[PDB]
Amino acid sequence: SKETLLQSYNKRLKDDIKSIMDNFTEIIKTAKIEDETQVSRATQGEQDNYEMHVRAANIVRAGESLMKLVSDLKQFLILNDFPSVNEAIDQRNQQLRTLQEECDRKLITLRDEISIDLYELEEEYYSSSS
Amino acid sequence: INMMEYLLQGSVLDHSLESLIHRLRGLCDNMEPETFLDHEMVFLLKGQQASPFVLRARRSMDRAGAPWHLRYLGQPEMGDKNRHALVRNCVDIATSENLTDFLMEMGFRMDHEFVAKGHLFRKGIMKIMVYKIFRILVPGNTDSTEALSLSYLVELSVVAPAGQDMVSDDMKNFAEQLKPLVHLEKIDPKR
Amino acid sequence: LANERLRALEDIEREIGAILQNAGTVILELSKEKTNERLLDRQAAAFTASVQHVEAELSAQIRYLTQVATGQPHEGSSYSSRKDCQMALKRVDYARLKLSDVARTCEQMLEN
Repeated sequence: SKETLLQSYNKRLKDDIKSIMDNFTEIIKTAKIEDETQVSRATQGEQDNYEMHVRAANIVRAGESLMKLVSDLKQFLILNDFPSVNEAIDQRNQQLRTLQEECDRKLITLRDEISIDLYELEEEYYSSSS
Repeated sequence: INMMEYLLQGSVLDHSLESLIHRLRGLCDNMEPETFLDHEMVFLLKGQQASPFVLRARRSMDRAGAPWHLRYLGQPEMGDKNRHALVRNCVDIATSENLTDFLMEMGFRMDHEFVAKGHLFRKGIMKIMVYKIFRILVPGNTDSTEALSLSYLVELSVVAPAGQDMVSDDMKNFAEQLKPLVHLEKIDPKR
Repeated sequence: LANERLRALEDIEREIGAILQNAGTVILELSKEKTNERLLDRQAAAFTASVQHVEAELSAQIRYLTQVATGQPHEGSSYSSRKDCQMALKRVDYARLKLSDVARTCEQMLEN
């Protein structure tokens, strides 16, 4: 339903913000240097490098998901935000009415001028001697 | 035959009103709103019975040449046939403009006047009226008036034949399409 | 119409700004010497302010969308006015073609 879709959007937003914050905080925490005990410097360093790269990838993925959320929200607004549909419909209607009225005024003035010319031509043609 | 009126009623605070109207312009038929302005006055006949007869008379002040309107509303049916709407018996009568004078001869006396100013939409058979009730003081004058409350009233009404089910369910669905903005419900006329 | 949509465009740009502020903060932390630790604090506050107001804008817009959603397909339209405008324009075009024909017969008469 509409409620269900809006809830789902809320869930996605909360999840994305939470993920960006958590990944950044975890990267900062690993960035701490600590004294080693039973971790074998080389292994500890490679594991830390992998963790940082994976977390950065996760942050980028969360940003892409936030872009997807913004796109979905834009689609919902363009499709069913009733006020803006009403202002678009009304503006379209008023513009088309003004164009119709301009066309009809042009046609009516054309008819009157053509009618006066027709009167002159009728007098000339019917009163021709031949 | 005897036609019945199905009513759902509610109210809406005025500062949210426009959103309601915009919502209604989506859901109701492809029309501009109507902006009715009516004068309503209630006559009663103090007969022998404990219940005096009641009659409602409306003159549409805004539109010239609109016929006056009489309405008799029967007492609501206690039967649970349509459980979700006020089901009443309605007799609605278009009339000439000497009506009040005629009703003064019939034994009827006035009770109260009120202006009602608002908008009017429809959806199929349904009639949505969103109006503000204006108390008249200085009882002859129609200009000396004061708003009764801050809220507008919203009525969803269907006049149709006696019985005739699957009507109140459609009114339920159309009320539920408004349910964040308005709460429409069958409110009993008692208290 | 341009208002809420431009808000969505701004939130797009600020998501980019959030990612760039994350990247700039770890850029400054990766430096051998990072003297501008005050600027590190400024970039950190910039990052958190970006994330917070992105959350604020999107939460506000989901709330506003919750207020004006109906699940119904909006039975309004603007078709009839477009139809009448098209008929008016085709009336004008018909009159133009006929005036061309009358002017052509007048040129044939005056031409001799």
